[PDB]
Amino acid sequence: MRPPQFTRAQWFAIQHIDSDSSPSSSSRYCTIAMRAINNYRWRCKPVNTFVHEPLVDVQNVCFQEKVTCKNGQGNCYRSRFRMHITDCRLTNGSRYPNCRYRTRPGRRHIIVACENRDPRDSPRYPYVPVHFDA
Repeated sequence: MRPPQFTRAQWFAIQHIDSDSSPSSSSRYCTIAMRAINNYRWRCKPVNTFVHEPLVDVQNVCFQEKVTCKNGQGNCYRSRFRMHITDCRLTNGSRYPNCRYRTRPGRRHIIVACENRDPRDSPRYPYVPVHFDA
């Protein structure tokens, strides 16, 4: 479950947006970056993708190509361009609290679900990404 102290949009950003990643080129990137997420979990998160673009560019996907969501609900959007991503996958022998990851850099179009901000979210961004399509 999402920690209730974070909104949907906040938890999306915490788990999936890293705009100030410079060690993303490191093979240790995922093991380092996953710690803040796993601190809110009781088992190591198996798989997680980060998008390495400025926040405004990730948010602007919500104004791009609208597509049906995998769940058939809500409003989903595909990025116009491929974005820098990292796929993080837990290594087979990992067991909480020792969560080690393989880092797989890549570039892909992202698909996000967007919705109106929560009252607890900044009013500077009225319509925001809350989930990846899958």
